[PDB]
Amino acid sequence: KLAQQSAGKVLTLLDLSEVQLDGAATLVLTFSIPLDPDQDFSRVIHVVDKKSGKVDGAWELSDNLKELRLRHLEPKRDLIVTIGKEVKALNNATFSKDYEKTITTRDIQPSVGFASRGSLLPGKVVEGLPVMALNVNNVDVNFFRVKPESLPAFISQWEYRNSLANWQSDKLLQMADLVYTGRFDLNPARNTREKLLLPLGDIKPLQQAGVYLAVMNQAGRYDYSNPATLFTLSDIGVSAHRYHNRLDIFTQSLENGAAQQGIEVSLLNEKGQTLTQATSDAQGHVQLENDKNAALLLARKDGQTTLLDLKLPALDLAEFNIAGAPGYSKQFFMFGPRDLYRPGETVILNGLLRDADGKALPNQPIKLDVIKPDGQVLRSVVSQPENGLYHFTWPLDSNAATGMWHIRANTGDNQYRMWDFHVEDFMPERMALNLTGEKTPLTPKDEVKFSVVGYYLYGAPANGNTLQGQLFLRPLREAVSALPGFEFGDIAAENLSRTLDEVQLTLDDKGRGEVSTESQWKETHSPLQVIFQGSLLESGGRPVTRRAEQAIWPADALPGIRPQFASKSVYDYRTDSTVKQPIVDEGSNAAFDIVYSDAQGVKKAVSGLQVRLIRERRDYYWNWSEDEGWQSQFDQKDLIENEQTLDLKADETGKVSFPVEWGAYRLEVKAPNEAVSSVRFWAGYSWQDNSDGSGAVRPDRVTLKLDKASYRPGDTIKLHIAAPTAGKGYAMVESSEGPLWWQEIDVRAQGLDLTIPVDKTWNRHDLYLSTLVVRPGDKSRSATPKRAVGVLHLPLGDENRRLDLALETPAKMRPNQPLTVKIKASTKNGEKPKQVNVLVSAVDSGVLNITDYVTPDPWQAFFGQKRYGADIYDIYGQVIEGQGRLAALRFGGDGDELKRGGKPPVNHVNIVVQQALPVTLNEQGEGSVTLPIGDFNGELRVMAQAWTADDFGSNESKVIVAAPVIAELNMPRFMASGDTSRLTLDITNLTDKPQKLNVALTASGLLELVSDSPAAVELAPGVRTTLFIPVRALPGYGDGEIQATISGLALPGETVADQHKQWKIGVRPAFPAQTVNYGTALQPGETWAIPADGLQNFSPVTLEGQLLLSGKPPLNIARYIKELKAYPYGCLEQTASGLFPSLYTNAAQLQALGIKGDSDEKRRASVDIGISRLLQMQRDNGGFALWDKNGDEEYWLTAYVMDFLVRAGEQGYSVPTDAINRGNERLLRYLQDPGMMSIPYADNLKASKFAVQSYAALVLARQQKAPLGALREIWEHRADAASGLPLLQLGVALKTMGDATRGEEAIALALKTPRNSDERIWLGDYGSSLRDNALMLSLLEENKLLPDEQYTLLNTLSQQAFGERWLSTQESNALFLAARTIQDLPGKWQAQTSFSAEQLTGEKAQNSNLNSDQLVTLQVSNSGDQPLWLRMDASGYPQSAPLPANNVLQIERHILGTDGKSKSLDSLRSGDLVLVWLQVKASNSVPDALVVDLLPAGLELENQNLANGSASLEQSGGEVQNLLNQMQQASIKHIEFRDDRFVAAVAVDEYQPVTLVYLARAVTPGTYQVPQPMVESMYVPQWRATGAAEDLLIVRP
Repeated sequence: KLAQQSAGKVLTLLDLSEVQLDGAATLVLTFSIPLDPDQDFSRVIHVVDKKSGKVDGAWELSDNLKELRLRHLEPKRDLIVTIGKEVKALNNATFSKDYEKTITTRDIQPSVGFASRGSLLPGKVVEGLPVMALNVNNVDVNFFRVKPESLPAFISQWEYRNSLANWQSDKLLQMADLVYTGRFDLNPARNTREKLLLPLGDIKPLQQAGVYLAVMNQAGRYDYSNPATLFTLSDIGVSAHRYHNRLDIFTQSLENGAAQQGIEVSLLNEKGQTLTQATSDAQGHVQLENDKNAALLLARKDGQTTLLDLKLPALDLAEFNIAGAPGYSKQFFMFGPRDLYRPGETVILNGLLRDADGKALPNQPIKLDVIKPDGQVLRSVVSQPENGLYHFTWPLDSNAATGMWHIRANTGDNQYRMWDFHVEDFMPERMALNLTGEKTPLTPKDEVKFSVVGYYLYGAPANGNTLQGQLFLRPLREAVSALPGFEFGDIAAENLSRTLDEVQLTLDDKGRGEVSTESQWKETHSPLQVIFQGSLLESGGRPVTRRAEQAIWPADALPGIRPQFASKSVYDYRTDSTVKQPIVDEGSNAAFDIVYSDAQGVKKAVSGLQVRLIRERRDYYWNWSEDEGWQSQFDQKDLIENEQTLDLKADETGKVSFPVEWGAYRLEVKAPNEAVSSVRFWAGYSWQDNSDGSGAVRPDRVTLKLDKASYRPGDTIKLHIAAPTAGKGYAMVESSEGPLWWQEIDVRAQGLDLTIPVDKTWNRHDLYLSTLVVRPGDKSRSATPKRAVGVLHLPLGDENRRLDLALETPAKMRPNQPLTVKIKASTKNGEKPKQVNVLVSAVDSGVLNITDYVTPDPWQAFFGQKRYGADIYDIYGQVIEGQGRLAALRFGGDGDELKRGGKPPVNHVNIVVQQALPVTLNEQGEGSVTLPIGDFNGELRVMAQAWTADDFGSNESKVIVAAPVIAELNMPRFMASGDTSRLTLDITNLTDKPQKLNVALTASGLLELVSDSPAAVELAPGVRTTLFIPVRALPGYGDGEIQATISGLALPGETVADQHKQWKIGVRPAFPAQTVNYGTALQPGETWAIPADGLQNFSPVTLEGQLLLSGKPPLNIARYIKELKAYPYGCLEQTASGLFPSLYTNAAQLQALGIKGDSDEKRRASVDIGISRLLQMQRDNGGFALWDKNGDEEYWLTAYVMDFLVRAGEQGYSVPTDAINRGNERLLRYLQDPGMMSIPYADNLKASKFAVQSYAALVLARQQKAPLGALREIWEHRADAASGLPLLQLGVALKTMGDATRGEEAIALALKTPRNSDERIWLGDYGSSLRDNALMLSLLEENKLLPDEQYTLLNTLSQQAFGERWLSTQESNALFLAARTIQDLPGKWQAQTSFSAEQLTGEKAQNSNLNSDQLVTLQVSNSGDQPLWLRMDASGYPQSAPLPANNVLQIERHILGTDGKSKSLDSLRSGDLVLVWLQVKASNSVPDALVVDLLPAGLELENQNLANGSASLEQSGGEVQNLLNQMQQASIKHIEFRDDRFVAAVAVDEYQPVTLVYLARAVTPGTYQVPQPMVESMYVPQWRATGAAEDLLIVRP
């Protein structure tokens, strides 16, 4: 037998060692060859203990006969093993001599303990209590019964403490009580572990229901692995599950699991009150309509009782696939072009409401709300369905916070439909980078290589710059662009996709670098590519990412396969993303196109091609694990099905047709040069994904199976129950509104196949099969779970409902050309696409890739799987854990670092996106859509949704776009007037042939070329060049632009127009605009004339003026309008004050003043976006803040914004109710609780609180929401007022509420209490005597109060208003309302102006515009018989810098080096870093100070806040560090880093001068004017300063 194989082999004792065979220690002798069984081993192999003598026990040969054994060794005993010479092997081999081994047995101490630390699953006393034992004759045990009142705590304490074996403690024992104790005798086999079972049936207390805790006494030398254990023991039980407002109890006897009738079930709450009660039916079911606050169930029958804690968590179902949408009711589809966005971008959204079955429903409004990341609403709108398609479209504010924005929707079911969409800004690049590869594909033997070239845009090499990147290897299935749809390479090939190495290198002085890697695929039979995702890091660490593919062809020509059959968009939950994959009907032939094309795309002749049709197969099998648990493993196997020998000819496309059975398939073809190419395709709709258990059996429970992948109401289901063990229970199709099937008893043995007839009325996708069974085993042999549950989704959505959309777009297209998209809806058998609607759109792939955005699928949106509608609960043993469902991963979240870096200084990035209006397909289902693509270079993803009534569809297709030639100008973001700049026009030739370009440069607007346009420009392929374009900015504010028209190109076989690019940039004058404001009343015969010296400074090109004339004193509303409009900064008060003129003016009224402006629709839209801008500033408490939502509340400004919002609501503009409500609550808080307010900068707190209370009283009184008692209490403290304005507002507030007497007293007192003239006294009301007189004037005229005083107040206000040189936005607004009050005041007048021959005349005030020529010689005489008031407001930009000056405020600027030494502005090199040092002082406190420092052009701001200490370098100290420390002490209210200026709101202290610091970098070479540093109080304009500055700044290359 075995002796033959062992023949000729010498016998040898290979080993002698103790091993733990079974539970026993065992001596083992391992011989080299098998032994003879017949021999008496006791005669030949002695074993003698040194003390106790010869050891008992016969030897036991191994089945392999090479291992002798001796069980039940004594612990820690010395042993002498004498092996005899005469021992015989099966081949009659024998030892040459006797051997004497010695061995000391391991010191194995006796052990005893419970088999487990415990479990919550109920058992029976007959089952006994398991106990592992080893060499232990006894074990004392102390039983305990936990107090039910302490039960919830004890078990909780049992949960986190059970990790260690000795979890028992006195604190735990005190919550329990002793019931029995005593020693249990044991007789395990000697030196052998055994699972003994402690009897429990003679213990009387154990007969009673309850949880129990056994605790072994640890006396003696015995080891104790598990001293304590827990076990529940109870009788009657209940099982149930709820569906929102409904629940279905199932009572049953625990002895058999059979359903019991007549049990009474009460619904107790947390208070224990009985909300309801019901008796079980014959099937034991007890339906009840309980919603939330369900707590306890109380079953009772024949004295038996059982409670169920509903408050306990529902049984975990993570192992089950219960995931899905929660829209069981009406389904509002919400979809858009992209989930990613930028601040200032126009978010777009589309909606499609449908029923649960996806059927059409009558049109209804839907309330959309735009939530912010803080959770506060931004805006709310009542969306409407035009032609059955909802379409939101709103513009994000530039200042809007970055984060996870979402737009909730309300269909009226009060279940909001969240729609998350990313909103993040991006920093502009500042370094060019290039990663050139090879055009011709590499051989597999060839080393991969890439050339890197990076350089600064301002004109320097990236010397020493870090370059970090990654190298990826990917299959090149689409190696031939000339033959789209064809696939190349073996799909069956393994390791075609893996990371190579992490590139990281330093560029040389030239900035050049190389990236090379050795080939690791020399034996490849398939095309491959090595992507190089490099990144050129800045000194600040910001990287310029770039990619560079490199084709790798195994041979000069390769086989290529195409699938003619359409790829239907099968859904997959594995990626939560519908995607089209190739497929074909079972039993049908599969066509395929075959080619032998090269890289050029021309087809080469070939013969002997090996076209095989491999048939893929898979076999699932479950597998338990420790670190992984149970898993759904599967084995794959390939089997050849058929073979063919194709012989392609030159310029020919072969067409094979292989018949197909079912399941996964793979068609391969092998070229003679060992090239291989293959394409997988599935014969069934039941597509399988990786790590997806399409058909496998999980341990225990019920692995339900369906005979069909999908079902219809006319279809009959046949579920296959397969419980591990026999047990009664139930099965049913549960739904969100409740179960379909009710009772359904089941008694599985080793599997059962019940038939399920689906009803026709089931128009829902939320249906879910469910099963339960329980084993009544008297003795729990091999453990085995008692309860078992099986949930499975039931498919129902028909395939026919899907539309076969078929987009047709070119694979490639030129930039600035209109892409065409052909639509073709269809369906099998039907082929009747009636009135189909399609919504074509296109988005850049580089935007969608950041979030891996999926094309929306309406079919999945409606017919897709819904989430489980029930919540399981039962007293049976708790589910293990299930470890949770498997989860996908990418690379985590993004967009956090930019927040750390601060807000970007207005990026110029171009986000390509398009969405054409929805179109109706014709009778053939054919359609077309033309999208006008702009100047863009990259892949462009096209997407298209389609819909009718119940039919739905979706499709997508890539469209590459590439320009023949690249042309990128590099210019400063802005240019000051008179500045010169050296532009650099980059030009790249990516074409394979040289070009002779002709660049006709041109300029327009406030810009002018210095040099003549360049002549011919030769350009070799792959070569970039840089034209130099000197330029100069024309004087005055406005826009400038540079056009370029490259000509030539000369592309064979393709006519094309010459390139046309344009570059527009702003032109802001280096100095602030100056104004003159004359005004006087003329007696008849008198003549006024403008002083000659008043216009000497203004440049004629920028100068402009206005001349008002009236028979009564006037106000120049046009000036207030122009000033409110001209203000740039976005703080709240300035925003509202700038919003009022838009609110009360109209295009006719505006044109009448001679002012030019936007159309009324655009104006109202500006009012809307402005209201959103105001809502952006709102605090969470409903208050408002001056600069940011996180800032301190501004009460008076809160009432101000409340006033503008209310009056805007009076104008019909929409505002959210929640904001007005919270703000009214804030004003009411201002009225009822004055003392909570905090106004630290106020000198007179009582006057401030009185002003806030009064203005809030007015804003509330206008809404009729102000209580009379609060107004009276405020009236009691009338003395507190420091101005008459609050008294007047309080008087209107009193008179409005019917307290006419106190209100009349207040209005009377208000005109008799002038505001203090001392500007130093800060009230915090943002007011002045001018603003107060104007606002009081408007308040008087609006309520028709005291007409006699209105005239004197008007004459005074008119006398004081015109003469001011500077005005706060608040004063400009109050003067605007005051002028609006008097715009139609009668007053005849005549005049004889110098600019007109005809006499002027008017029944009312008139404002004629004037040019500078009219202004220089202006002269107005009063030809009338009555006095003639006149005003003259001119403005313009000075030709030269005004002399530096100061009033209260003081400021000075000091340019510095990075090392902190002084640095002259002249002879500044390009790319130089500089540290600007602003310094501010004041003779008085200036809480509302604003520091403005306009940048000279050629200097560009670094977007870093030095106050936070962030900087390009921290290594420097001394001169720089103390400055940063001083900036740290500054009370900065706000800061900004605009392209043209540095801004910093601050609260200057008289004894603590401010020290502002900021980085800047020279970029573009040229001469530049240098703006003077400026600082000014925002509401006390007279307090202001402008310091000295150098005349020029000469940047150099």
